[PDB]
Amino acid sequence: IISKSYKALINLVQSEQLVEKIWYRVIDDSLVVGVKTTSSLKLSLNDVTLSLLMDQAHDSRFRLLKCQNRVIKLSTNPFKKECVQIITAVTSLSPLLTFSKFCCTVLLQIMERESGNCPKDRYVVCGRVFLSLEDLSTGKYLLTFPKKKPIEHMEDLFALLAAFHKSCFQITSPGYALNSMKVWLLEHMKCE
Amino acid sequence: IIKEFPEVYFCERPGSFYGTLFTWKQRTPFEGILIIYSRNQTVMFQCLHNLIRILPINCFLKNLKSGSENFLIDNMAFTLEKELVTLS
Repeated sequence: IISKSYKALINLVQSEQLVEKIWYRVIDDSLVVGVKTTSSLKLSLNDVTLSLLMDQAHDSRFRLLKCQNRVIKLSTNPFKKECVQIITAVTSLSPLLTFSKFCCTVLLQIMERESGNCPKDRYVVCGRVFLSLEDLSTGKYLLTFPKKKPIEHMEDLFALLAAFHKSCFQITSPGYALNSMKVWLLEHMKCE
Repeated sequence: IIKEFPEVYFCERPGSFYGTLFTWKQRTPFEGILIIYSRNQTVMFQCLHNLIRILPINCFLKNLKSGSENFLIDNMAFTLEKELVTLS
């Protein structure tokens, strides 16, 4: 009966997968959790966020848990053509490893902006992230520099693009041309 | 070990403990005291986990905010002795 009534709640509030899948990394003292969208979820039309919720079984106390959110668009072999939007959340770890362990739940909220009725505020529980010190001690989710240079799991890249400080500059040469940039990047900075 | 200061230990294990310093005063070789300088607290938890896994079953850790128990008792004793001397 309790199972029946859980499902009853779920259908009480309420098919096409709005979200592929979930992944999480740890960088230094940040948790980066990210989820990779699908064609159906249009970030032009929908403000999305990504909250994390602590299991109160672990969280005996009123720690507000905070999360900063980025969106990440990367184009896939532009040199139709596949884009990749993903959605990511960054928080501190050390508040959460008091009990050696924690199991957050990952909640994707969606609020439309066009319709001023505040009508369609969907939500999606996309997963559930476990961490433990026994996991980190075997690596397996950490990002630790140089030995893990050759990036062949792209989640590592999206974690670095979510955690890190982002700044965007525009460059204008009004009286020369601009071909120093690929050289500055490949030779002086020795970029892959 | 740093030669100049042989009470300081610099960890060389090459992932997630590199650039971590300890110190270890073994006063009264039952009752020692350990200080962990780390670059965040994830490493302090990752280090205490690895230590608790190694230690005996009876080895009782304890955190110190504001000094060691023996020293605080000695301090309280001296202060009370002076006060009672002054009242005598």
